[PDB]
Amino acid sequence: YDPASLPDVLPLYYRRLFPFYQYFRWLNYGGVVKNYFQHREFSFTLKDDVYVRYQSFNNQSELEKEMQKMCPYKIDIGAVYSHRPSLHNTVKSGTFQAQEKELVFDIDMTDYDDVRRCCSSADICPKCWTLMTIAVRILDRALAEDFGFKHRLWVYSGRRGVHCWVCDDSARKLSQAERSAVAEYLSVVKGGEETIKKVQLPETIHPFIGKSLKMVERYFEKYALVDQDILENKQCWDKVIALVPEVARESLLREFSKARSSVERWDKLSSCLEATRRYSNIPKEIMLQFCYPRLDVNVSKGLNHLLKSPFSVHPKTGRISVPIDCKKLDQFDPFSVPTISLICSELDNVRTRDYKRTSLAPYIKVFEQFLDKLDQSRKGE
Amino acid sequence: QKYGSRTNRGEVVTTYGELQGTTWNGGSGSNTNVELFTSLDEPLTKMYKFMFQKLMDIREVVSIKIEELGASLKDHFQIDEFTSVSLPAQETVTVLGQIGCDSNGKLNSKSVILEGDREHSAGMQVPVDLSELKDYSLFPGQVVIMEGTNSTGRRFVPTKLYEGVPLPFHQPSKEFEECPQQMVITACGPFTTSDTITYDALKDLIDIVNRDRPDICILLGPFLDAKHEQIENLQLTVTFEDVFKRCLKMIIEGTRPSGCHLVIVPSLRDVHHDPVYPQPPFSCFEPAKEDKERVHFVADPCTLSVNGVVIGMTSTDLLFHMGAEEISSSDRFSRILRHILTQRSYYPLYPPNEEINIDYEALYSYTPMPVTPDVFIVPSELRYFIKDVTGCICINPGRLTKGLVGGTYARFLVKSGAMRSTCISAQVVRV
Amino acid sequence: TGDRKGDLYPSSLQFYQHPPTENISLIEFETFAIERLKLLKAVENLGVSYVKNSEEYSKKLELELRKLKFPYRPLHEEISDDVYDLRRKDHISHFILRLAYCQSEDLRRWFIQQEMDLFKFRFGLLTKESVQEFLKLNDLQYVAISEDEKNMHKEDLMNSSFGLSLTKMEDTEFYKVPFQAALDLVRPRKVFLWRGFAFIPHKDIVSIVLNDFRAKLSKALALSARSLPVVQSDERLQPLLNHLSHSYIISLEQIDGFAAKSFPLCMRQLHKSLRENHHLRHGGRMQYGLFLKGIGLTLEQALQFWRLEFTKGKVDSEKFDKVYAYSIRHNYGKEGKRTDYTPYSCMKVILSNPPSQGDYHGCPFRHSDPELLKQKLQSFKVPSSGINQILELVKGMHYQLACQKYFELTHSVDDCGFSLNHPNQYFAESQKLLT
DNA sequence: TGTCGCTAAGTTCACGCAGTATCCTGT
Ligand SMILES: Nc1nc2c(ncn2[C@H]2C[C@H](O)[C@@H](COP(=O)(O)OP(=O)(O)OP(=O)(O)O)O2)c(=O)[nH]1
Ligand code: SF4
Ligand SMILES: [Mg+2]
Ligand SMILES: [Zn+2]
Repeated sequence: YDPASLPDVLPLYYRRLFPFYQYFRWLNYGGVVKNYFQHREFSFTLKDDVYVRYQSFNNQSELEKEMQKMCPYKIDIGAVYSHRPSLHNTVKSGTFQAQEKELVFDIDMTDYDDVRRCCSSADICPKCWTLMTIAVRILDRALAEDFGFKHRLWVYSGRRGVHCWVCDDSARKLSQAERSAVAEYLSVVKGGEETIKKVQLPETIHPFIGKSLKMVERYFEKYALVDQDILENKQCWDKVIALVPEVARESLLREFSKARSSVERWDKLSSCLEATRRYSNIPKEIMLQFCYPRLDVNVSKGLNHLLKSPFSVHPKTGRISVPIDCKKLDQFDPFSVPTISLICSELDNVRTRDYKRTSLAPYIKVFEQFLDKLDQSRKGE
Repeated sequence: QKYGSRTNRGEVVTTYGELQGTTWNGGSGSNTNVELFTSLDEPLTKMYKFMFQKLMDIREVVSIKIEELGASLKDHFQIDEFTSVSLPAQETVTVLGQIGCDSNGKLNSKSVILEGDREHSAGMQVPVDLSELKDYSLFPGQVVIMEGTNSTGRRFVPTKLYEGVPLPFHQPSKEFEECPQQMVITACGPFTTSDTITYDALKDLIDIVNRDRPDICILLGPFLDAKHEQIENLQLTVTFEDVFKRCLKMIIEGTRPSGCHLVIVPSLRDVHHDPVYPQPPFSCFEPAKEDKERVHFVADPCTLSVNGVVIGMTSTDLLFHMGAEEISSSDRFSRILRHILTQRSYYPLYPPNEEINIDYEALYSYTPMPVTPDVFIVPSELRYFIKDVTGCICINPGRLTKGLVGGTYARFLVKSGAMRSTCISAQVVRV
Repeated sequence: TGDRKGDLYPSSLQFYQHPPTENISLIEFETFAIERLKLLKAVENLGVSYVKNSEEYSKKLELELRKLKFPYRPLHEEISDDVYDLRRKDHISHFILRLAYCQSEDLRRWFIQQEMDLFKFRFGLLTKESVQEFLKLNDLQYVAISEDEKNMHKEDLMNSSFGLSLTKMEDTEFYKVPFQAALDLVRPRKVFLWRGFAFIPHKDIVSIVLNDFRAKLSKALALSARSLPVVQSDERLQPLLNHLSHSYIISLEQIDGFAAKSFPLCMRQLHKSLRENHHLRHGGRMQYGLFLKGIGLTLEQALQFWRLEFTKGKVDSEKFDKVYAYSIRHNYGKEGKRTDYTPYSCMKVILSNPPSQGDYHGCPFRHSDPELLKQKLQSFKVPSSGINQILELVKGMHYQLACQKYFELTHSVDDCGFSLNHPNQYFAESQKLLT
């Protein structure tokens, strides 16, 4: 993909591929609340990194128009305000307030850098994507069981991670404090680059942590012991040794000198820890420190946060921010995600059904199913 | 001693109307209906918080009094426009105002000032020159309309003083057409001799009531005089409330045989009651269940309806208060009574006399005369009288006790629709 | 229910929502006010001295409640007349104290704190039955999970509540609450969440109740402060309510620096005038001397300062020792009645001797014309918006709020955080922020 | 019921005017 080719393709996509009808269905939420779509904030990033916010639109036609006119490189969705953002200058000071917004989570592979060995920075590979695969299951289950949020849209971020939009009416009316509470409840791996032991579970395992460890276990052997090989050599297993009390460290080292496979080393570590009881949760702390999602509480706390819009185009990879089907999560491949260049090649190879002829169709289908569920909830209620 | 040995007992000192027999008899309050005159304004029947008068409120009350009376008089006289009192007037102009004295002394013909209302004069005053007025009768607080000129802008010269306009009499309903004539015995305090606290005159009057069986007995205060020599020098061995309670028990229980409706009016000289005018009714005595329908604790002043006959009454010595201030060009009491009736207030004097405490909001609310009463009871230290002023029978029964010697009471007969002769006969009699 | 009782006082504890409507006597008013002031002061003292969960705290608070005859224990007998009386006391006294404790933010906070403490104690003395009764009468509608559902989530509940034993857990019943109300519990993961509801045991509940109470009470106090002008006109209740809170039941050189920064505008003006003319009339002398006593200036230090300042006014030093030395000694409670006179409060300064020509005492916000105050604020480099806000507050007769805004602007703090009711309080807060 | 006049020094008190000293207010 040639990023110099981005300015050539962006218009066509925004003209014949961007799913505006479903997009308006989403952000309009069945028209129940008046001025809901009209008070939504958008922000655009144009060529040469020119940023504009407090953009609002009257209806789908105005949005389609101004978007096709501007051809933005980035589209971010923001809060629904007390008035129309376009007229925020006209609103008396203090009377312009963000009132409702989806509850959103951003999981970014870059935040896992201190604990992955295959890639670094913005590089991803099939060996590390399983971490995202874990996160979506660990988090989404909580959101479906502990909090009872029923309408959850998971979206690929385009490069390094995934976003989650929780759109239940209750989740859209949550205050800042309630959002911060939700984020802290879901958050376990606490600390920066200056801390080595980032998980310190108490004697009692809270049911949520038990279910997160149960989800982790299913994948741990493949991710950590086979793929990541977190015990390949001394430079790496020194870390895991650094994560357990010194008392057994020596006892482990000799054992790790006689083990040929990291699965064997994990068995040995588990046996040694079991023999050594307050430390019976130490293996769980290691698993969490290598597998549990990291959440930027600043992303989810603030109501006025602008997050990458679904079906955006990644300025560098060119991939489309496509929704991820929860059931088919295990089959999701971030490298097969349609790029803008591929879908423009597909478009120029054959009115409201043009996208069905591209590789974008199944993802718009997943989005349509999610919107159908939202409509059913709006009606039934 | 002197009172007990008097020889003129029962003497009729004054008479008016149809001649009656030497003995008067009543219906014992059998076919009698006594109530408070039902007018637009509610009557004073309970205590009102006082001792808090804002000068602005007094100003407003006085101004609205002048304005309202002037509006009624303007409608009656078909006057076109009122002019500001203070402004100069080279030609004749009509001015509405109230009379007053330029100094603190008693009013005289050379000390008269006219103060206008807020609406037409911004409350400004002007001296008055009575040289060109041939006939006049003025007292302070009197609302007047005058035609005059002010050539110097500093001295108003009246040329005409418009006469007063009394309120219309009451047009009784036919509900009381078949009721008989009613007998009313009215007496005013003090009820005890200057040197005694035994209420001998009251006992004699109660005996008279039981003997004659009147239909109504109107007793006006004081009942425990503040000026009584025993009261002032603190020689009483019992509380004021106890003496007053004993007096009221004597009155009510002693009148049981007569079955006579008692109307008790307080006085500003009642040492045991709230010293404020208009005075609220007495509230420290609860009549027995057998006397509740007979006793009426009314306010000062009171307008009573007795089978359609409207009786106005006040304990305040209006005639003494206004006689000290009224100035005339050339009967003085008749003039003062006509002034009271035409001003349509039971106390039109402003500033009041030194012996009366006036709450001006209550005065505004409870001193307007609803109509011109058929009978007007005005006890006074002045001599007793029965006068006919503009068709109203004004009765001054004197006071039951005059110092050490016995005083007088009055008895009159009232029937609605008689002949306007609502007062058949009236007599001032000695105790 | 003897003569004039009713169902107006169902339960002992109440949220104090409905104001009383009765006609009480002045003696009853005063007795109730003073009694509840004693109760609240006892609560504050015991809270400072002891830990609120301590048994000593409970014993002493019960003793005080018994001594002052306030409702503290339930009675499963009926609404006895005596009990009714006590409850009536509580209900009226509370609102009276509201009228007393709504004038200044400081006072408000104090009141709220004491009230909350008392409420907590009383809740701690409620039997489960009574507790539920209360939770119903106020439409709090806190239940309650079924036994079958409890067995369904037995293990989850066991692992949710800290330090809960199997059998002891079997002996306990939980409540289902929306998670938006259990923020403080969910945030550290100390209560199980299932399908948007938290399962909260019977120790923590008081917390939620208290939260609700506090919200309500704060709102009420605001409203009361908004309805103050109607009460100030009642002289009978002014001496009490305005003063209930006060009812019996350093180097010389650095002074200038404080004058630059720490001194409130009143003291700044007084110091400027003193240094301009090296002489202050009696009122200025009294005010500034009391303030310098408050900051900590000792008798010797103050004597030296006043001597040095006045000697420059072209007067004999011995004249100073002859005349002003006695005044100084008296100001420090050294002679005469020998009383440690307290420094003037801003309220006194506002209501103290009215300054005239040639005077500089008093509160500038109250005794300075709006143009003069604007000029002075501009001189101090205050932002135009800040000056306008201060002027608006002054025009609103809330001079204390104007001084608080001054403090906020000068100290670069969004909120003062304290109810300024004493110039020495201003100086102490400034010193705390700076030093 | 009438009790002569005026003039003048002198005592005791009540106040200006100025000077000296001590004692105050608050929370
Ligand atoms: N009104 C009045 N005047 C008197 C009285 N005593 C003295 N005077 C006056 C008026 C006498 O003309 C004048 C003379 O007083 P004197 O004591 O020297 O006596 P007088 O000269 O009358 O006679 P004399 O010196 O004895 O030859 O004093 C008095 O008692 N009453
Ligand atoms: S509010 Fe108090 S500290 Fe501030 S200027 Fe006025 S008197 Fe001084
Ligand atoms: Mg001096
Ligand atoms: Zn990788």
